[PDB]
Amino acid sequence: DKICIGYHANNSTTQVDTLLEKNVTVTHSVELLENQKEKRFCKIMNKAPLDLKDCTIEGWILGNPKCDLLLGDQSWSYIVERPNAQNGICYPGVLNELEELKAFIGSGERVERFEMFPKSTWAGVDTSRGVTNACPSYTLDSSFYRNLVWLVKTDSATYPVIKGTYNNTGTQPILYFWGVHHPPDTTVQDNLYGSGDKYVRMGTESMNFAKSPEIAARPAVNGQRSRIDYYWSVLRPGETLNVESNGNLIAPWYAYKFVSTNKKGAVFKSDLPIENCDATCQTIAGVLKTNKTFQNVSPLWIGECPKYVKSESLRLATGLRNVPQ
Amino acid sequence: DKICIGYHANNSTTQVDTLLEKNVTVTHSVELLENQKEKRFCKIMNKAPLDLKDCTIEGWILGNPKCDLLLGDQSWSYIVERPNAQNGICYPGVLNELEELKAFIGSGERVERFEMFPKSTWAGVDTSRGVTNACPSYTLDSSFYRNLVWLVKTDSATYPVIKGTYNNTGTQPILYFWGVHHPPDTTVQDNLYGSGDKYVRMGTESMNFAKSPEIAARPAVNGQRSRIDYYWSVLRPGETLNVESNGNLIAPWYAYKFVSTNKKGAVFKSDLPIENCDATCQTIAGVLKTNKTFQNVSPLWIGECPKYVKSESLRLATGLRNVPQ
Amino acid sequence: DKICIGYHANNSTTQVDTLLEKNVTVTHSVELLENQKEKRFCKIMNKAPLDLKDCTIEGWILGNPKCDLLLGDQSWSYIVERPNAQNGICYPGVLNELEELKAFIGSGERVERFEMFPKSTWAGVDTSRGVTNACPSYTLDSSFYRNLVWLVKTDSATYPVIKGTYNNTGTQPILYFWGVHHPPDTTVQDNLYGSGDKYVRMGTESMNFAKSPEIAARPAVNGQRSRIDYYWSVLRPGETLNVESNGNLIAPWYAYKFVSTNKKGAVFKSDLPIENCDATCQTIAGVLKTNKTFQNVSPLWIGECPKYVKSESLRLATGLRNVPQ
Amino acid sequence: GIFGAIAGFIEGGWTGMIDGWYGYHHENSQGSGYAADRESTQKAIDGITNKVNSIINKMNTQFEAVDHEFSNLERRIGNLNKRMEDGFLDVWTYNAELLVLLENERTLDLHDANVKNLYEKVKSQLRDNANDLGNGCFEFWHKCDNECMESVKNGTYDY
Amino acid sequence: GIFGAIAGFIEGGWTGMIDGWYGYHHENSQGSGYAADRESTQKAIDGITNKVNSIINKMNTQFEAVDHEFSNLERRIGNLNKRMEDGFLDVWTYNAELLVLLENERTLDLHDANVKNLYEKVKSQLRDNANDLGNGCFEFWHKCDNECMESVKNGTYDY
Amino acid sequence: GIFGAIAGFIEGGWTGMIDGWYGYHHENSQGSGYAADRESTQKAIDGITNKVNSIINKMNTQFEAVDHEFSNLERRIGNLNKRMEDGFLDVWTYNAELLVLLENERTLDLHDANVKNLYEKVKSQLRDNANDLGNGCFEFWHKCDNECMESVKNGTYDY
Ligand SMILES: *[C@@H]1O[C@H](CO)[C@@H](O)[C@H](O)[C@H]1NC(C)=O
Ligand SMILES: *[C@@H]1O[C@H](CO)[C@@H](O)[C@H](O)[C@H]1NC(C)=O
Ligand SMILES: *[C@@H]1O[C@H](CO)[C@@H](O)[C@H](O)[C@H]1NC(C)=O
Ligand SMILES: *[C@@H]1O[C@H](CO)[C@@H](O)[C@H](O)[C@H]1NC(C)=O
Ligand SMILES: *[C@@H]1O[C@H](CO)[C@@H](O)[C@H](O)[C@H]1NC(C)=O
Ligand SMILES: *[C@@H]1O[C@H](CO)[C@@H](O)[C@H](O)[C@H]1NC(C)=O
Ligand SMILES: *[C@@H]1O[C@H](CO)[C@@H](O)[C@H](O)[C@H]1NC(C)=O
Repeated sequence: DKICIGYHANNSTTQVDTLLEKNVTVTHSVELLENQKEKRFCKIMNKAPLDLKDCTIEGWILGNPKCDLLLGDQSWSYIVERPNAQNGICYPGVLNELEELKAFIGSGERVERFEMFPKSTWAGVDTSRGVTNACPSYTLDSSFYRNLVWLVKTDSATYPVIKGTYNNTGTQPILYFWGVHHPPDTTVQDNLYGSGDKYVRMGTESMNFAKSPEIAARPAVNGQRSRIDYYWSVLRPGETLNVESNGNLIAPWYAYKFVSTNKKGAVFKSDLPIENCDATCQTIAGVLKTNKTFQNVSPLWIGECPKYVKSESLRLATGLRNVPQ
Repeated sequence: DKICIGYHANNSTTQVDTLLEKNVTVTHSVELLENQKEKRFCKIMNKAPLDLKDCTIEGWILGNPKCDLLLGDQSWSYIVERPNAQNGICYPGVLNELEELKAFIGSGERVERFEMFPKSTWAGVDTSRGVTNACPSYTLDSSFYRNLVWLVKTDSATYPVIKGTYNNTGTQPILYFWGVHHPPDTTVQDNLYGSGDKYVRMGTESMNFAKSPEIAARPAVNGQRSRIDYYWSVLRPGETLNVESNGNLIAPWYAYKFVSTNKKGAVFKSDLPIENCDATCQTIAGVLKTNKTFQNVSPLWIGECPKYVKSESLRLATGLRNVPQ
Repeated sequence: DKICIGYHANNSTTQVDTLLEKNVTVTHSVELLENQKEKRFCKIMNKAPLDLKDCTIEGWILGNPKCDLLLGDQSWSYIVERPNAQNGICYPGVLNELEELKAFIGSGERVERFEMFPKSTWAGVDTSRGVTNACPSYTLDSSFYRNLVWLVKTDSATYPVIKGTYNNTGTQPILYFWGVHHPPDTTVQDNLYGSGDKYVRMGTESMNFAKSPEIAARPAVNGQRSRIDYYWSVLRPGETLNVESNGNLIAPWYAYKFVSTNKKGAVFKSDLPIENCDATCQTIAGVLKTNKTFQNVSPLWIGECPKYVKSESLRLATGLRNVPQ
Repeated sequence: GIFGAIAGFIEGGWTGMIDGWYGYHHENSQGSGYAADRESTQKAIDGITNKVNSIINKMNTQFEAVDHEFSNLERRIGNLNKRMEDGFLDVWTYNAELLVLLENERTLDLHDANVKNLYEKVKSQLRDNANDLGNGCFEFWHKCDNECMESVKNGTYDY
Repeated sequence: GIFGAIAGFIEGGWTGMIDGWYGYHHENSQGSGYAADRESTQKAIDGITNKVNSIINKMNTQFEAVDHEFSNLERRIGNLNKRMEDGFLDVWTYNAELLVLLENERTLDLHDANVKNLYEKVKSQLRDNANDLGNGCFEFWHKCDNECMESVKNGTYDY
Repeated sequence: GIFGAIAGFIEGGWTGMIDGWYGYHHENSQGSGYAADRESTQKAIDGITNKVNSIINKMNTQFEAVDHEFSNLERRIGNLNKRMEDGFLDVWTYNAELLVLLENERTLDLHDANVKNLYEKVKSQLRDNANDLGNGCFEFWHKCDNECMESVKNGTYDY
């Protein structure tokens, strides 16, 4: 008679690495890292993202005529802006504090478009013929931003002082936009607004703004040697906005009641498709469906994802060294 | 007769955890983390902090009339601003580079208030009528900042060019303030400063500044439709400041000689009481008295504190596994 | 007859440390940290650095007359600025977004100096008498920057609107400069530019600029109570620049075609010598020649260097504990 | 192994034992076969389940990179954000890869020790009834039925 | 234990032994007693004191968060600062918790090993002058006074 | 040592053995001499070479500080950059110093274990021919010529 002491073995070929030795086969082990991705954008908390399509954030939020599909109310779990989106700022000029604006909208979850200043607000001026081939809704037509209005003196008299007020009695802050038009010469300036020192002026409880045109000849962009300085701001609940101008005003027309999220919002620049799926973890590189601790897909994500790491594998030994006979 | 080998045990019930097993009782162990706090503010290097009471940093350093309690010389190891300070910027407007100013003052240790520009400096203007009900003291309902003077043209003539110089022949940098007044309309502008385009201009060896009024119709704030743009700067030793303006100047009157500290520096916004204590480690959450390596009380502290950590305990086994019978 | 079991020993003097014990002699060990430096600057990728000598980056890139040794084209693997180079901004004023400019140039590899706006561009003005004793060369005590021209009204007429265009038809971005002159009083202003409101305005496809003089008396710096606001920008390939002014313009004259180098770019402030050597790893404190994994020489470097660490030694045991007898 | 058992004096492990990590192979009157010492084996299971669960739970935080854009005049802070994100990515990659390597060794060393300890708790009551071949096997001089044979694993062998 | 001693073949500990970590319980008929092996115990004490001290001083740096405030147009750099501070907080948390878990284990295995080594140091000064019960207790055939008991523990036992 | 071998029952090391880390000292009637165990020595060499290479390559990333400057009104972002850079410097310094200490320990324990296992693999090929002085040396049964000696090192001389 006799009795033995020994240990387990099996057909396992899966190996791990250690400090002292690499490529060690073991009986049982676990993989801690996920490397598999669904290359698509899906819903988060069963709430769909917002596709900006051929629009940049600028084109969308200013209401570029070519972006009318995005017009109105929107709700999103995150935003997807496409790398070669063509439609942003059509009428040449610079949007002031652009990057903070993007970060701000990114911190958002819903917007309600509404008319803040009907064109009737501006008396003794022309509110309908501020259109240009620089902002077509197609290619040959002449239009302008849906959320802005390009005011022009009426066909004869001068540009009177015009006034507008909005009292934000609601409980939600309002994101809105306006601008100053900068003609290329004095003759354009006078054809559009007439002679005299001109100003664009805006005031709230927590914000002051007054600026004059800076008339200079610039290179043509979309056929305009003129420029517009674009500005944005947030009229907080309770605050009230006074608008006063005697020329060169690009008035706010439509604005957005804005719902902040409480945070973790995202803006993904990506080419990936949005399909009718759901997910708990959504990266810029795709969706993760996993129980694992790590991943090497992307550091950029929305939802609850595994810790991003550049490792290609992280396999942990649980069983013993495999010594089959 | 005969002899055996073994190991220690005792009445200790204190347990530790390992990678393979949790909740293992051991004979001797040490706690590396402190979780105990004295909820109070005490002295650092025997030097008391500065309580701003119901004043914010702005109200203090601008000399808000209701902050006269803090007026004059001050020394501090750190600053305590109360969450509910009512007395800050009384006359509506924006303090430019507010956050950098705070960061700079936090880097401070002592200030000596002094008169930098007597009202006699400003010739052909009225220096006695710069008061408003937006800045009451507790003695008159209409006052103004103690460190600023609101110049108005004489009640007769127009607003002359006025000039002021301060040559900092001292050994300490000087923190000082001034402002530009922004009326709501053209007629207030003319009642206060007369006709013509107005400017406020300031220059040193290493700084030049020029601004014009930005007159626009605004909502009332503290009953005021006007605004003031507040500015600060630091006149370093050797440097000299020239001031020139033909209107809308909120002139510097009193300023602070500043002693920067090589050090730490802290500004705690907190409700905790300041008692007559001493401390080597002072956090925003309270005082620590420990020899321990770690702590989970607060990441914000002044003095020498243990590494902040989110763990609730970090107990290290020194003794053996406890196996009593 | 017998056999014994045992282990190696030797004359080794090298000790290591463990968690349990300090100063343990071992038979074989390796040092992972390098502490040895060649205190000099050498070539990187067999390309020499750029020594600015007695010039700062400002003085070099604006073309300070006392920096003419540096004038023209330059190629570099990195830049060496000397701790107190004397020649920077000679005519007192501020270079706007200076820190961004330095960072941008640091990201560079090569510049080609070229004439962007010949003096002939500016019609009806004097382009030859814009010199000052604040900017001497080593030949004339009164000169001016080589890349800028100070325009003044003619021995003759008042200061007309002047215009200039440059179309960047090249494949390289252009780094260029301009300025606004700020006289100390009105009579200087009118002697130089004549009376009337003055402006400097500049436009590209993606940039617009407009500013007016800020006439005020400042402390004297290098004999000037006047100031210049210096500006820089980058004309992208394809873009075109329009310049328009009726006074107070410090016009761009020469500019640099710029080659961004994709890599880490460095600017070392140091007094160390540049010798005719090569290197794959260059720190601010000197050259490292090692195969070692860590170093405690400097965190600032160009090339391929070991991980910087504060350790004095990191010696890892490979052999066994040494017990010779 | 550092305790010399696995792939050591016991030069291999048993395909036949499909019953656990450590165990026995008997041989006597009635026949032979495999049976695993499960209270040593899943004391190991609980311990290693424990290690893994601990590791997962200490790795249960995420550094968050951001979508944020930076203008041309924000090159410094843009690069600052880049260096920060890459910085944290590096340390988490380091910590993870290092931990795996370290823990894998220690895990094998644990199994190694477990096998060795089983060998010695058998030999220490089988004093002179058995011959230790050095094989990790014991040869009885007297003979052992199967209430003998579990009396050995049982911890119940009295003689 | 992985060395099989503590909570192993010596399955319990002595309440009676109070001035050391490892030691002895002789019993002759001069009498009885507990006495601790003070030079292996002092070696363990020194080694572990060194470990704790090493850990404490490698942990003598602090990442320092700041009171700094950020405007409404500084949301990005504000968020950068937050992610940075949280980032370092996370890694130091990880480092501390992980280290403790690992070192605690190794500390126990150290003690376990030490006990085993002491048992081994006695068994082969005494090996047929003694028998071995296997519970870690020693069986002499001779006569063992306490300068004989002191024989064994002094390390001068005369075979 | 925790395995009790190095600076233990084998209380010193042999300068005479210049041929490897672990080995033998025979003594016969042809002569005496030192010779090292080329297969335990080479596995240890392979393992430790791997450890060092593994460590080297897991440390083969660098956090990159920058020359970037900050104006008087950029005190906050300047301090952010400093705290970040100092932060990563701190965590990497810790990581390097801690790892070194931990691994030096483990390396020594590894060598110790290697010695102990060789002692027992010789010990369990011959145990009652010759009997152990406790030394880690054996005085033999027999006259052991010299491939009577490497006989043993062969792992194959049959008793
Ligand atoms: C480990 O095994 C893989 C097989 O997948 C082989 O390609 C690799 O070279 C091995 N590693 C080393 C260090 O030899
Ligand atoms: C806004 O409306 C409320 C009442 O609806 C009023 O109390 C408040 O004064 C208004 N604000 C302005 C600036 O008109
Ligand atoms: C620049 O030159 C190209 C031809 O090289 C021309 O097509 C383009 O219109 C020019 N741009 C301007 C603004 O003149
Ligand atoms: C460890 O002990 C605590 C109480 O002393 C208990 O609540 C806890 O659940 C135990 N740990 C585990 C893993 O069960
Ligand atoms: C270690 O040895 C060095 C000798 O170079 C000595 O200076 C140091 O004080 C020693 N430290 C300890 C803790 O033994
Ligand atoms: C300031 O005063 C010192 C002498 O007290 C003088 O040397 C210096 O030039 C003065 N600066 C100005 C701007 O007047
Ligand atoms: C040993 O196993 C036998 C099987 O015959 C069982 O009857 C008995 O209770 C066990 N004894 C112990 C102490 O485990």
